[PDB]
Amino acid sequence: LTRSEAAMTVLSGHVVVCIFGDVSSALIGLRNLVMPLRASNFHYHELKHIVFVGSIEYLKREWETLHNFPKVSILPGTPLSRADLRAVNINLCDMCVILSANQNNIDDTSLQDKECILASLNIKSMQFDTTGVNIPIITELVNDTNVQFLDQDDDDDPDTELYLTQPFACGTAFAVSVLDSLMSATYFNDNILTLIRTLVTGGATPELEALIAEENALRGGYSTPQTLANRDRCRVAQLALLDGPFADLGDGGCYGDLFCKALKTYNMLCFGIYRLRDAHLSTPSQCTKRYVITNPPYEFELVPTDLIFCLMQFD
Amino acid sequence: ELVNDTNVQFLDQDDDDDPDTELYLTQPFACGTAFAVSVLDSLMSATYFNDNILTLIRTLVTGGATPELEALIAEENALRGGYSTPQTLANRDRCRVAQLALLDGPFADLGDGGCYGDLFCKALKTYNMLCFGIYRLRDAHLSTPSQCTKRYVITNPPYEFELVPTDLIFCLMQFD
Amino acid sequence: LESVSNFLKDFLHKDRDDVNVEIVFLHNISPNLELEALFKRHFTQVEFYQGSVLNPHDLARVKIESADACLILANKYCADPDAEDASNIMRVISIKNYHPKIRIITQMLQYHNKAHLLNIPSWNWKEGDDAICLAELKLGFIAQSCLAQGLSTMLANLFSMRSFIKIEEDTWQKYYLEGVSNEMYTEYLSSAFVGLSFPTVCELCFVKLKLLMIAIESRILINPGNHLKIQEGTLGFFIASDAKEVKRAFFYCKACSNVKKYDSTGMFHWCAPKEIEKVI
Ligand SMILES: [Ca+2]
Ligand SMILES: [Ca+2]
Ligand SMILES: [Ca+2]
Repeated sequence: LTRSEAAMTVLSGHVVVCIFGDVSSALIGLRNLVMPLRASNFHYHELKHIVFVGSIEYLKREWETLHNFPKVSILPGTPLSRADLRAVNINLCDMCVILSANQNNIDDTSLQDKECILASLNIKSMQFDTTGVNIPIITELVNDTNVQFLDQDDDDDPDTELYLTQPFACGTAFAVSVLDSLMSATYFNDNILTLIRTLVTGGATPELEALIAEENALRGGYSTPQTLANRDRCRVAQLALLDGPFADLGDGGCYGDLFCKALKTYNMLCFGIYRLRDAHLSTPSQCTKRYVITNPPYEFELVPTDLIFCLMQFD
Repeated sequence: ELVNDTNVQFLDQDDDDDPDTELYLTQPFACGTAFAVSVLDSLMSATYFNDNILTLIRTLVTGGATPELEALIAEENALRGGYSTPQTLANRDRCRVAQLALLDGPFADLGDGGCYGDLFCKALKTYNMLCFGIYRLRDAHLSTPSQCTKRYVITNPPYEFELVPTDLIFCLMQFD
Repeated sequence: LESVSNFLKDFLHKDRDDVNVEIVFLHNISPNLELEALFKRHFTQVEFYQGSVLNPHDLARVKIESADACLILANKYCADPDAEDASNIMRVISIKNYHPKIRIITQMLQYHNKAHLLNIPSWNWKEGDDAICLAELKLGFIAQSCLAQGLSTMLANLFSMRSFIKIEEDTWQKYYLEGVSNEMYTEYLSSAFVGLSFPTVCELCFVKLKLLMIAIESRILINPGNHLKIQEGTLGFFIASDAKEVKRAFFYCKACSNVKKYDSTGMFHWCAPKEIEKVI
């Protein structure tokens, strides 16, 4: 697409993937971003559109790994130019993902994450006929100490482990180093890596590994009753507690009761909440940032503004 | 433009050279034929002691770009053209910098050995000219004639300062 | 040595002031060789601390929360100007992330990168944060010299702090050094000047109290026309030998259409975008 075509192509609820990259840079492996977003678990109307923003010289030499997926588009451009991000309706997306291929070509601890930090600040600082600070962004960081530059309403100290920092606790920063402990976790229990792969990849099983190993591309096939039976598995979802079936209990009520009724009536198995950073404070606040609570105890208190992490069946 | 300011010594051959000399003293710099980024080093200090200086210099030097232009270029990275309006035209009415030859009709009457202060005062009242220096031939004070056409810069001469007919005037002049 | 020497000899200039400031450098690489000699020459008001401005403990070590301002110097001779500017913006966000209220002055190598600097939420030029873009100012001084040759050297001499060197011989250097002796200064206009037109106060200040006035704060106006008159509380821009001489600008009473021709603002001429083959 060119910027005019994108501006007239009304995009909403989509995913924008900002890629810093170059003709000679190392290949990111974008199939793995697209496949979980293209599981048969979603109805075709439910699939989020994906827009890559970046160098076409980079994207060309990856396209053949993902050209068999629906609702994908490319804008030749830069994540640092306001015009591109306005053309792809950055204020209406469900997620903006910021990635860099240029992680290994220079090593100075500063020079590794410059572009991603500038891009996140560029998006945050925009104005729309709202300011951009409310846009959902996730940034990959090469060096986890640089996390301190992503937020300015937080407390920074380089001795702090990444998992304690605000943008990580909110799920707006991610770094490959948090997978280091997956080695140890997998040694002590081989089932963990199995569960995480099926939960995260879209559910790929050894038959898919074999088919891709033989053919290196995802081969399409005609549908059958067994082909359709494989769609009947759970997908992960976030539910707003202000919705009709649960606002009756998101009023100061009980997480255990919410779990029990959602499980019996819909098989929902909600496994955590996403809680506004200031919602425990007595004063109002303009901060829309949320942080993650995993497996709250039965007696835990439900504020009406909370979001519920849950697993929900196919239909 | 010179990358290394010591190399200034090679630009002219009718001058005196010594590498210990600060660039601002040398003939091709004093004449305004050489420029080096190092002369902007002291703009750091000058801006610390007085934040208004950088504002004035940017409006005097850039053509007058204001924060609205910075915003428009920041958003669009290209200068977007627009259709004209009375307000659009009002923005044209600002001063431009100019050099005036003192041999011209309105001022040759006073460029004969006359007074810079008197020139300033009449040009200011009659044309709003605010002339802020002169560009003086390098040999014009000497008794002998010379073939040298090179000129050097005098900033803010005192009121009593003497005007040779061959001088050029730095000035600020209104739109029309 | 090549970046700080021209700065120090102007910051610590003989004619500057009775009160000293600065004294704090920090850099990740130690001051080897001749640079340390330059520090020795100024030891009573210059101190170097090894450290990196990306580390908040080093910002604490140099007491950033107490500093009047922070100055960021650029590698003018680097192989990748956008890398340098991104690096210096990283330094700016490090400093502002550590402390909202410190004033920052920074060198920028390329013009477009200045936009990034405006994204930082705790940066505001209304409070004196600003960026000196070297490409912008270099090519601008050259451009104005295409209109009036010599103007680049005039403007460059109006910033650098210089005394009046006296010369006894009649050579061109005598008159030149006289002109070099002044700088651009600013002061609030005395109430005696309020309510009357700008050319008249230029004439008054020049004739009676020997100050050349270029511009006034009607946000920032160079040489405004005879229709415009002085408001109370206005700031004037003066060219003068020394700052103390400008104070009598204040201490004074009666002492003795269908087509696009322009950019969207009307500030610059404009035309439709030509293919390069049309202009070669
Ligand atoms: Ca921070
Ligand atoms: Ca020479
Ligand atoms: Ca000077």
